[PDB]
Amino acid sequence: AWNRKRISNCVADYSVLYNSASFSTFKCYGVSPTKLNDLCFTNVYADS
Amino acid sequence: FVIRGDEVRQIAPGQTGKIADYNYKLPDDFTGCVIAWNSNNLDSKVGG
Repeated sequence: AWNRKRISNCVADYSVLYNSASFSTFKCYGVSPTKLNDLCFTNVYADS
Repeated sequence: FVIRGDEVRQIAPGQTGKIADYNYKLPDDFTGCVIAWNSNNLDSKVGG
C-alpha cells in the first residue's frame, strides 16, 4: 500500500537534507545528484 | 584517517558526499589502492 504524493510549485534544494540526514542507501538513475540544484523538473512524484 | 561506518561509499573517485567535497577528495582519474577496516576495539572508548 505504498503511499504516493504529487509536488509542484516549490523550490527543491537538496543540501538542506544534509543538516541531519542519515541515508545509508542512496541511488540515482538518469541524473547526477550534483546537478540537482541546477535543473527544473516538470513532474515530481514521491512514493514512500 | 578515520571515517564513520556509513561513509564507506564516500571515499571513492568521482561520486559526491560531504567527506569528498569538504574533507578528503580524489581526482577523477585516480590511480592507487584504498583499504578500510573497522577499529572499534582500537579507537572507541567508554563514554565515547
